[PDB]
Amino acid sequence: LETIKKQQELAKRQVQKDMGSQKEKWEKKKLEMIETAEASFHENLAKNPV
Amino acid sequence: KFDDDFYEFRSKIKELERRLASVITQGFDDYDTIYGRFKLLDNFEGLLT
Repeated sequence: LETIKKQQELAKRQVQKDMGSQKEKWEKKKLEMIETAEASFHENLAKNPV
Repeated sequence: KFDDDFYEFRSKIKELERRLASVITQGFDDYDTIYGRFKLLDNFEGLLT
């Protein structure tokens, strides 16, 4: 019962201890910068042939 | 072949989950104290299927 009560305490932390405010938005901003980089690379690949 | 092996395993689990549900109902019909019964739940709190 004590080991399971300890797991519940550790479980509350694991959920809301490693939890950080604004996570999905930061991932979307990282994706946007990669999309712009790929867009610049395809333009450079268009300029090579042309 | 895996899809067939899943259906076999899923059936065994559904038989197992019915035996667990029967064991929990026996164990609850025993303690006969709001405290003893709430303690039982806490043991299976992570073991809800």
